[PDB]
Amino acid sequence: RELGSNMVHPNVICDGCNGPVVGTRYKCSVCPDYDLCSVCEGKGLHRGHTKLAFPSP
Ligand SMILES: [Zn+2]
Ligand SMILES: [Zn+2]
Repeated sequence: RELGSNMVHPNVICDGCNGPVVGTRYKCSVCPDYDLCSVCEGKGLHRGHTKLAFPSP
């Protein structure tokens, strides 16, 4: 796998773990305001809605 981005996405909070979103941001494409950090996405949270991957802010 290619070494991903590693920047903080400012003013984005992970709805999974309430942490910062560092690296890729996974924004749900169905929910109006739902995001996962790559750690929570990796854990399989919010499975059932397609998310969009934003590597960088
Ligand atoms: Zn998280
Ligand atoms: Zn959703």
